[PDB]
Amino acid sequence: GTSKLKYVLQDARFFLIKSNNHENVSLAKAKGVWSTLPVNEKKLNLAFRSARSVILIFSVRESGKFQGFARLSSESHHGGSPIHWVLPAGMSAKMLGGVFKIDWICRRELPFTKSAHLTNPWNEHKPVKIGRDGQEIELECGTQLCLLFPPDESIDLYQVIHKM
Ligand SMILES: CN(Cc1cc(=O)[nH]c(=O)[nH]1)Cc1c(F)cccc1Cl
Repeated sequence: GTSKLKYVLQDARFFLIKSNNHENVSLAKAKGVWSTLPVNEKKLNLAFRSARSVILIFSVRESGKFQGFARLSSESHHGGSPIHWVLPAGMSAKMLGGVFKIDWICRRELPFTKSAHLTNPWNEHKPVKIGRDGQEIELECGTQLCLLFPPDESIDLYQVIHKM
């Protein structure tokens, strides 16, 4: 092992990222991209400039689990190849912010039952599973949460470390 993982997470910032469906997480896992509404786009762009690593921890709404976590490799940007996100009824591609590039650190899931001992100081010490989309997770809680996930032996953090 966990040493390279701990190195990537050192002095990182962490954000709880919701998805409306599994399809969008699948797209993010396949293409290494994420997009948010403008309010969270501004927060994440500020964080990306502020920290050695910004970690997105993903949870599909109503799933009772986290689906993995990834590190921002870029600020948001517009104009790339369009991503066929499954948007909710009534939401248009024009309402999205730019696209963030991300490097997956773990594509394995973690059930909320396994993180019941972790509370987030930045959300009133409620269990870390609880938060609005974009809720920041304090360093220690976020580090422990990431370390609970099953190791993803398919990923090599060597190239991630070189981007820091
Ligand atoms: C790429 N994106 C997935 C996504 C979901 C979510 O709940 N939060 C989030 O930051 N992104 C499109 C989108 C939706 F499909 C639904 C709400 C907001 C947005 Cl931006």
